[PDB]
Amino acid sequence: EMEINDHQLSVAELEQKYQTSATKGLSASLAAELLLRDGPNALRPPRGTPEYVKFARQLAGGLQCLMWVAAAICLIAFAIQASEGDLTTDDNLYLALALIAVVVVTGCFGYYQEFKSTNIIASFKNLVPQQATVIRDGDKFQINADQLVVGDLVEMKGGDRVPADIRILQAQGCKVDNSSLTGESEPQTRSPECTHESPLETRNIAFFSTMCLEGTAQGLVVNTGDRTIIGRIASLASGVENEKTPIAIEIEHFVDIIAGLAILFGATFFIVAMCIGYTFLRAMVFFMAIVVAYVPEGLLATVTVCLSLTAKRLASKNCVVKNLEAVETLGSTSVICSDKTGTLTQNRMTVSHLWFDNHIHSADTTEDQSGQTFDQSSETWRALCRVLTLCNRAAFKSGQDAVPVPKRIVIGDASETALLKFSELTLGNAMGYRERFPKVCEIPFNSTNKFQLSIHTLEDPRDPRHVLVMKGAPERVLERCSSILIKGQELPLDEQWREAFQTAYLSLGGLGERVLGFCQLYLSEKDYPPGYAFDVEAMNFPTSGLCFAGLVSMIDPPRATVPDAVLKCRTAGIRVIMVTGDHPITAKAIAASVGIISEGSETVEDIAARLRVPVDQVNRKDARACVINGMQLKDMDPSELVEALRTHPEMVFARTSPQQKLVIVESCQRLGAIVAVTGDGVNDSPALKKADIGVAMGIAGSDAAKNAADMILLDDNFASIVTGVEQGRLIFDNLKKSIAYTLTKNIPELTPWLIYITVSVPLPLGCITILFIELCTDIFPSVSLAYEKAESDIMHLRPRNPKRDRLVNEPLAAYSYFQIGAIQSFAGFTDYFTAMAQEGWFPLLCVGLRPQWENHHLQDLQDSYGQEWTFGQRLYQQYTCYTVFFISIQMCQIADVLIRKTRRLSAFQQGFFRNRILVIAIVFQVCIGCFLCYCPGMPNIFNFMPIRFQWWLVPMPFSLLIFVYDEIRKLGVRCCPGSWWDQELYY
Amino acid sequence: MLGRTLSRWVWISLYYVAFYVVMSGIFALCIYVLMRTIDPYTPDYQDQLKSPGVTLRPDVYGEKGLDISYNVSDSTTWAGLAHTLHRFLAGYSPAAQEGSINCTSEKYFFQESFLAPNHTKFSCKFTADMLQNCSGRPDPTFGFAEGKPCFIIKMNRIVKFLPGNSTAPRVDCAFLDQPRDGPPLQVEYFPANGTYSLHYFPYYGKKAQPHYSNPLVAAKLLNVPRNRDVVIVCKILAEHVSFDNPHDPYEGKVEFKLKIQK
Ligand SMILES: CCCCCCCC/C=C\CCCCCCCC(=O)OC[C@H](COP(=O)(O)OCC[N+](C)(C)C)OC(=O)CCCCCCC/C=C/CCCCCCCC
Ligand SMILES: CC(C)CCC[C@@H](C)[C@H]1CC[C@H]2[C@@H]3CC=C4C[C@@H](O)CC[C@]4(C)[C@H]3CC[C@]12C
Ligand SMILES: *[C@@H]1O[C@H](CO)[C@@H](O)[C@H](O)[C@H]1NC(C)=O
Ligand SMILES: *[C@@H]1O[C@H](CO)[C@@H](O)[C@H](O)[C@H]1NC(C)=O
Ligand SMILES: *[C@@H]1O[C@H](CO)[C@@H](O)[C@H](O)[C@H]1NC(C)=O
Ligand SMILES: *[C@@H]1O[C@H](CO)[C@@H](O)[C@H](O)[C@H]1NC(C)=O
Ligand SMILES: *[C@@H]1O[C@H](CO)[C@@H](O)[C@H](O)[C@H]1NC(C)=O
Ligand code: ALF
Ligand SMILES: [K+]
Ligand SMILES: [K+]
Ligand SMILES: [K+]
Ligand SMILES: [Mg+2]
Repeated sequence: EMEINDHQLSVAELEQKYQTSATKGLSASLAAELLLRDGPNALRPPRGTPEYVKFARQLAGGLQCLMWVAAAICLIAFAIQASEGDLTTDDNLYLALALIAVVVVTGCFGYYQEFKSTNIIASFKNLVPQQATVIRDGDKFQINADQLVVGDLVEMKGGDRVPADIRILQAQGCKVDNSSLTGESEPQTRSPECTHESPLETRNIAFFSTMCLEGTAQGLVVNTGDRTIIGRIASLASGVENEKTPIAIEIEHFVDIIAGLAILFGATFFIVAMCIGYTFLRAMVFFMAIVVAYVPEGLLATVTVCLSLTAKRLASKNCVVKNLEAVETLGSTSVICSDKTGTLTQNRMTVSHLWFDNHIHSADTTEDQSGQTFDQSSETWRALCRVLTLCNRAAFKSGQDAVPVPKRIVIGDASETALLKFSELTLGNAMGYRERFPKVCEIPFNSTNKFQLSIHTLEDPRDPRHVLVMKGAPERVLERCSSILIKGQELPLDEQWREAFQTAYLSLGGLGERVLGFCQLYLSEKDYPPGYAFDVEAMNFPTSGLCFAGLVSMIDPPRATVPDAVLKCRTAGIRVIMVTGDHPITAKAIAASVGIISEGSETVEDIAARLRVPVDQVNRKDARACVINGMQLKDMDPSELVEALRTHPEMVFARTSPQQKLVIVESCQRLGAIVAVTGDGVNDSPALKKADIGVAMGIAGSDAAKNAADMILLDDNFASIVTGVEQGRLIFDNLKKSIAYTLTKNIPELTPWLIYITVSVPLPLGCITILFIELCTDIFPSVSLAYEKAESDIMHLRPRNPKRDRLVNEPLAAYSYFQIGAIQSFAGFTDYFTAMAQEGWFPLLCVGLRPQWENHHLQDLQDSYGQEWTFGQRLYQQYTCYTVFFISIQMCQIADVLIRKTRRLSAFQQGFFRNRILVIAIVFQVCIGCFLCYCPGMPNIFNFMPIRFQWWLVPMPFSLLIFVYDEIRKLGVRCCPGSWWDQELYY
Repeated sequence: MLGRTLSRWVWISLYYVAFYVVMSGIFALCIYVLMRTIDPYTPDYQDQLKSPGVTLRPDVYGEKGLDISYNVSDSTTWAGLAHTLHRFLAGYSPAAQEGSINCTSEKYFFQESFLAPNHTKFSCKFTADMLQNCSGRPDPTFGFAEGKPCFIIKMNRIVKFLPGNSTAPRVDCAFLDQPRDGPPLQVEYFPANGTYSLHYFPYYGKKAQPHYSNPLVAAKLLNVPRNRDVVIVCKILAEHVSFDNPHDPYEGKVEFKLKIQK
């Protein structure tokens, strides 16, 4: 039913099938019944998951669930302790509130991370027309398109969209453009003749939401609503699984790693606390504290902020992303499936090659006129330019003087527009030149002539001679021609000249070009006076014995930056596949021109032609290039499709439907590859939705393509693709560095709790201090690492392996946690013991002191000097220990942010101060720490004490040790690139 | 062979062991240097010991704070408090004060040289009999049997802390909420007026004075109503002792709830 076979059926068979008539139409009652049974002729929008449901989903995950459990434990402990009258434990309630706030803020950041600002349904809704002329039991009337049913009479008034899938019954010069189906704006003739077996290629089928450019036609409704071709395209675009981006996958991977390690640590130390003697309440509080200390509370927010900064930097280069996760996926992309028309080409016919003086010239086709021109110093060239300027019917819109010539708005056909633009570019003023040469006679390209000819008058008033100019198909011109202009001389045509012309025509047409022949004949005033009545219907024009001027060919040329961008992408290890709805010859020519097919590469057909052998005997492995059209693609199984993809590294797909583009993209994705799709069309929208990264053009892109894509090229540069690949690789490396910096500090805040539990020293670090470290002091230094430059030439590297290469891997985690956090913990404990000993508590006395230290019924505890202490004084000393450990972590994190700038290069080589953002972040961190330490009231509000400068200075040697150790490790990695050192201590 | 082969595991484990041994050695060296820098007699800083804390005996504790309750008609509610006072004063018995010497200067006992045995400083002798009636020798109930309990009040010792020598530091006990119609608390002090002699200060440390004993003041509560929830605050009246600290209720003063049933 949905598949159209009605183009293959006769009119009577169609009438019997649809219970309708070609002339009368339906009856009102039966039309109403069919409308009731089928539904309206409208695209049904599939509603997606709501925003509140998505945001609630953002409040779940490993880290979110861990923080929720910790907050629940805090609330339970507070509630139990409140029942016993121990009201001095408001810290548990405050910590639970802080954890809830952290969860909510992280959920908000995650929602911002994946937010989409595109509504693809509206774009398809605007494509649907609202008027449809219908004939129901006679009495032709006009209604809305939604009230159309399968089998119904409709009139095709020119300038209106087709209101349904319609099989043409009668047509009178009707012409449409199937741009929403093919990506091509070329007008298509519609006639009641089945010219092809496929409904997408036949001439007797019109398609829903397609413009009728000119003419009138009548037809019978075949499909309505979602059963139409455009309805299926819209359903396919809307109904695609929202598969996770690579950055989302990596984030989930390291979140699972962190959650598993947190569960392990908390569980084993809960068991240890229970075993060595502790209440279940105390042990669960210990589990909460361990989870809070280990889990990075601001990691996801920092990742989102880094993505936002990269997005801002990308938007500074005319490249906007619909969601933040798109800023990375263009890096690590291994395959680019690219549209041709409007994406690689300019979507505008341009004069490319000329054949005059027995030589083929190449005209500059760049939109900025920056390419190399051809020779324009021949009398034959001047004659040919005069012919092509005079044989112009295209009109120019006034007021376009400042508009660049390629961007001008021209009223005329595509070929006429191209010829007039070429005349404007080469010759001074085409309209002026045509004005100085009035046309006494003119024969339009109406019909039955197959050429355009006009008779003009010489510009010079002293010459009453007339010049006749002719333009048409090359062979038609050749049979009319009798001589050829060579080097400004008229030479009679002979066998050699005819053979040369035929060879040039064949070679020029083999490059997917639209060749047109031009010729001229100088008339005489004796034959026709200047005031002669050149009646068009009088046949008075002789149109014989003309002189050939030359050949002009036109193509939709590539954009100026496209070849270099493709070359750079292929240098970066990315495979570029060309998928287009255009004809195979033009597709192969454009692929060769833009670099998708490299010089020297040959297809199986090319090899067969060169070796004068049938294609079946040619080995497929010899051909580096291959072109597959839609027929072969639909006949091909998935196994043969993947076999062809693996066999031919240079692949071009031509004359493909949107479904076939989707099939190619999914086939590439099923091979474990990150696939990028660049398109600017409604036919491109499903592939754009399916691709991991979908890129659309700004100006040339349609609304459906822009809504389906998650990256828009505002200026249509197509070098922004190279920019995005570079920036994605950069952000991957910088995210590695930032996550390492964030992770390294979780160990120096977890070790104090384990030591406190096991050896019963007074508590060295508090949960509030841990939260301050996580959320206030170190967020900016970690975010500032996103401005790091590339250490090497990342554009000469191959794309990363999605399975092998992870954002956070075992070397990174092991180094960051153990090697660095161990030094940070040693610094913190050295400072802790120093601060304790300066106040009278020696380390040996500190060992096992916790039960007496935290005893409220013990107000005269003696220190190492015999001085007796109250509980409040001991608590203030404990807050001093908190602040000392905090400052040690701060200094070690300054050293860490210094060493995280490079993964392989030296800090001296990359420059200490080249990252002004990093320097400002370090200064801000130090200032915030100083404010926290020395603001009045901090001891009672946040338990921060004014510490002495010696406790600022103690962790500095440890920070220096961190810097020196990382420098030595990187030096060894550089010096020995394939040793055990490089294998094991590189991340 | 998980992740890496067995030999690679050996090498990486050996590297981590060497790394952690080096780091532990660095930490031990830092601790050793710190302990060599530490002064064995005087602490480097006393930032948390600006004012001494005050405790008392007996120290039965409620959940909210110090709370003492007993019944004069029931001897079971008295034995614990009497035993606590006895075991506390056992350390102040004269057999335990042998290492100390008799002091009569009534002024700061400044010592700049180690003239006592063990190369130590001299410490002054405080015997339990200096608490006369509340010493427990003539009355073993410590006043709890007649409804006039004795409370021993001592201030925490701080090295080189001087409470002020214009007059000896004094203990003053009074009701926290002064009753309008009720008479004020009447307390008899042992020693007379409840003063700590100035020759017990300065405290020089555990190494310098291994036999140092905190001077004691016994507060005999005379005028206490029965079957009432009274609250008594005892503070130290010294020039350099401050009791105005909201965060530390035990600094320079001690507050307890008393309830004498009948
Ligand atoms: C998975 C791998 C884990 C590896 C962990 C490291 C294990 C080894 C680390 C430490 C072990 C003990 C090292 C002790 C070094 C002491 C050096 C020393 O000779 O000093 C002498 C002092 C005694 O002096 P005194 O009393 O005579 O002085 C009196 C003052 N005067 C002299 C002025 C009169 O001896 C002392 O203090 C002894 C007490 C020292 C304090 C130890 C308290 C335990 C705390 C441990 C926390 C460590 C956390 C590590 C975090 C690693 C993260 C991965
Ligand atoms: C070091 C002394 C004090 C204790 C020795 C304990 C041993 C058995 C422990 C402590 C440190 C541990 C290592 C710490 C880090 C790593 C890197 C990781 O990617 C694989 C496991 C590995 C290699 C661990 C293996 C087991 C290990 C060597
Ligand atoms: C004190 O003890 C007596 C018994 O010796 C008892 O009767 C009395 O109720 C107790 N005091 C109070 C008021 O609880
Ligand atoms: C310390 O001095 C005391 C004084 O009584 C003496 O009993 C003891 O033996 C001495 N100990 C040492 C080790 O000198
Ligand atoms: C304490 O004992 C002495 C000597 O027996 C006596 O004089 C004094 O009055 C007693 N004080 C009180 C109030 O019991
Ligand atoms: C108190 O001690 C100071 C020295 O700190 C001394 O000068 C002064 O005379 C002393 N006053 C009294 C009353 O003993
Ligand atoms: C302190 O006690 C003595 C008796 O030793 C007495 O003479 C003096 O007046 C008392 N001081 C005060 C302030 O009552
Ligand atoms: F513009 Al196309 F296939 F070439 F959509
Ligand atoms: K943490
Ligand atoms: K997509
Ligand atoms: K996708
Ligand atoms: Mg296109």
